[PDB]
Amino acid sequence: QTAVLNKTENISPVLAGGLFRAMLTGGPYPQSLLPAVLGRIRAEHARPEDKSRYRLEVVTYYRAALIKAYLIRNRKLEVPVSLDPARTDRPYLLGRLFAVLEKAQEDAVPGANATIKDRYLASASANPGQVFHMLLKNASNHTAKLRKDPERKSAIHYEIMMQEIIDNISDFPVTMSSDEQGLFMIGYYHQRKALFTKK
Amino acid sequence: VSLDPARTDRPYLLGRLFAVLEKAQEDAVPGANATIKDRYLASASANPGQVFHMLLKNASNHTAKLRKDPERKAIHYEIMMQEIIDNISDFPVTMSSDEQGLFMIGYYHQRKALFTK
Amino acid sequence: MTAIANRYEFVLLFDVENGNPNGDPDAGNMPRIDPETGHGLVTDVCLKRKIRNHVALTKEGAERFNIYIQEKAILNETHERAYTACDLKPEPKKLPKKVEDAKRVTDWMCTNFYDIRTFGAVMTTEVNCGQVRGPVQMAFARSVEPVVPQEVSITRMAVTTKAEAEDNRTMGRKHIVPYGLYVAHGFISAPLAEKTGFSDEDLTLFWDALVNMFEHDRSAARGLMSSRKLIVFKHQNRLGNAPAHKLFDLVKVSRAEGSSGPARSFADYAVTVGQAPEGVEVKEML
Amino acid sequence: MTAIANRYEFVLLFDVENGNPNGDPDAGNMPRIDPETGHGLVTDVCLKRKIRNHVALTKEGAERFNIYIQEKAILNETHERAYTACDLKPEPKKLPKKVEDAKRVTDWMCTNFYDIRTFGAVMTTEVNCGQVRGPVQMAFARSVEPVVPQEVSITRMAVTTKAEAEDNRTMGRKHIVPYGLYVAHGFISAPLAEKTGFSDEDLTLFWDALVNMFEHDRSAARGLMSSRKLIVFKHQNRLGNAPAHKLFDLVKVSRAEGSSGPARSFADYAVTVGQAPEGVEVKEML
DNA sequence: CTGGAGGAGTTTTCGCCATGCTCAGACTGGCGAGTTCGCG
Repeated sequence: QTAVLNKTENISPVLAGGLFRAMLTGGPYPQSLLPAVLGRIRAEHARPEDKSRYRLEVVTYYRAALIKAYLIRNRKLEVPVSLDPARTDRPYLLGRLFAVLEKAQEDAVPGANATIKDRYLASASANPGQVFHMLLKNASNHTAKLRKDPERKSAIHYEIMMQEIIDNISDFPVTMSSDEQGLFMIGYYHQRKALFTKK
Repeated sequence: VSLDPARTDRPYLLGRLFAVLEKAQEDAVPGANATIKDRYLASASANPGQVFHMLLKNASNHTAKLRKDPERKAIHYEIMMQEIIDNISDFPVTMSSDEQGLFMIGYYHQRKALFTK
Repeated sequence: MTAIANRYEFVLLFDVENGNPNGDPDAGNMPRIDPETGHGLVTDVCLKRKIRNHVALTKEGAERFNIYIQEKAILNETHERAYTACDLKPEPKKLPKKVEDAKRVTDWMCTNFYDIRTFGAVMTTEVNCGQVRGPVQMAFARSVEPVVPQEVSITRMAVTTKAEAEDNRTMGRKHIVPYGLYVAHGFISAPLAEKTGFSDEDLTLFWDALVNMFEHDRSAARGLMSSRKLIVFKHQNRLGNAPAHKLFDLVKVSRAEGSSGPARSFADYAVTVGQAPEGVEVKEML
Repeated sequence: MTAIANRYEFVLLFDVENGNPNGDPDAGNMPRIDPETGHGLVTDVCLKRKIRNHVALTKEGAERFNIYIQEKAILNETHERAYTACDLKPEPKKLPKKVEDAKRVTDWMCTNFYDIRTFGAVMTTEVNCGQVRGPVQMAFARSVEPVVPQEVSITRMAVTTKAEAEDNRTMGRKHIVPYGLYVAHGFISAPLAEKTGFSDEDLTLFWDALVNMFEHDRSAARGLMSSRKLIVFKHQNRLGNAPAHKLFDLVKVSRAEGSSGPARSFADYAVTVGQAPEGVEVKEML
């Protein structure tokens, strides 16, 4: 999963040895793992031309599992196995918010080629304070369209989510560290699964 | 974290003021197709000095309808506006990105309070 | 290819009006900035591209001035030309394991292509021709003050595909900088020129390209951009006589008397140059 | 080659601006950092390479001033030369019996390789020639304040190798450090010098190399780097008169009282030097 | 003065392979109710 292209030829020997050693002995993982996965996450851009009509995900099951394991072992943090609505960590909260924004957009404009995930995933995780205002501003246009629908479809529900999540934040940070970006990714992954999971 | 009535950060106060104005308009003309949030949200956050002098006119125009009915819900808004503006000194001509983020945060904090019991 | 015999430093100034000097592919398309202070940034590769374009336009494929054509080219097909010209047969991933012919291909490349002779390149691909370092180098350009981008909304009369809106049909966006002034540094090394053969006439052509860079670069999003100043420091021997950072300090820029808040023209700033150490010659009429 | 007769220690400062001082082979090419605190790092191995390059450039292969670790050389061949010069046969992974002492070849190498004479080397390979420890040592450099690297994305309008899937574009990314300040420590010992003949002229050349190191190292990735300060402590006898850690404490770096926010130039810091004990003299003008 | 040898130090002979793919979606969700001061 960490190869440049998903092919065994590009696997770094250092990781090959270190992962096996740590697995057998229970020692700390190699320190280069987290940046290695983050690079692959931030570089990939799948497109609809792939055979599967729905576009490919980049935050896959395996990568999330790896990040969780790394954070638990080396950094001594705590991470739930599924969404926890009482976390209150700024990276986690931002990761949660991104998912609802994308969900609203993709409902407002079906079949778009370029979603916010295709244009803002990297910078938003790196420098939250520089991009988030634009995303919030566009969310207004996206939501208002649903409101005027005869059925009103969603509109109230998404705004309720946005209000409740935001209530625990005070300011947008200017910069974040690597582990903070890992928390951001985990938060995004959990929230995404929370949707699509009433029926 | 929740609405802090003592923060006194100018973008925060502006964000609160915008939410209260939107609430007043919604009360005045139910079911409007277009709302100030759609018309002005982009402009106000970037250049406050250009639009607020206009929003405040419609504010009074709306409150006039309510105060002219037996609907007494209608000096509450005027009291809130007096409280909020009491800390401002001047309107910025332009604002930075992080300041706009703080503006949005203040807006959302304010909005939630209005819908509590 | 007689090389130059001195060390050089130089400074360049330019500004923009109502345009986007360089967009950021990873954040919508905003101009590049420093996230911590709001100063603008421009990558050197942009300036290198502009210089290459100007040289190609002015020389038009003359002998020994091929630009290593980059637009839609395939590089290995160019390396194989060097291999065949020297009558060698390329190996799967290695230079010929015979020293004389190994450098002959590299010398051939260096002779024919101007941009290789000036900036260098990497050619260790499946067909191998070696590496080059390049006498000329440049650093990132940085603005003198924070900039405040503006975002403007646009509309359109038509749609591209089968959208069932049915009149007004679409909306767009732009980002522009009302005004800004930038500064750039650079260096030239004599020992490397002695290896690639970078010569004086090339230096003259380089000065000309720097002066006339933007004249041919008009575009819908660029706006108006132009150059304003150019200062050159020439050392008196093959190795410098002073540290560069001391030299760069002799140039100072600040607001004129009528600051009047926002700057909107080159007249709002003042530029001055100090006195150089005895071992260095300073010429600024360029 | 008369050896020095005192113990020395020194400190060095240098800057970086919009560049990558030392890339990490593993984490893509991110600059090295301490994961726990975010401070920057630079391996000592990096500097010795620069010193070697400067010596090679300035002396140009003068006799008794060759360098042992040369570009893409084969070491075992160099070892065999010593046996040829001293005129005795080598053995697989063994040294000659003391009838023709191995000291002959050891001296023959120490006498005419500067880098071996200064830093030492490991030479017990298939053709064995012994070991050396080197009278000059230096430790890792660290930045005074945490740094915040940032990443840049770029594009190229050409393709290399038959990307038939497209004739089309390609993209890459690069990393930089906005600004940073670093410190380094080093030592010199007399007893080890006496075993190799490290003399005074070598020491003067070493000081010069330290002072002028970076001026010849420009590249597309390093940006602008320069040296700022150099303080030398000299002991009055063959063995020191105070612990090292006490001396290094005499130099303190702190932010200028007026500066606020992130640092962006050397003017944001202040440097001060204390008073040394009786047995040591502090010389600084370097 | 020469021997025999016990111990310290160096040289020779030993025997001589292998580990193996994979593979896909979900959903559709309506917040609440409020009152301003007052002479010379």
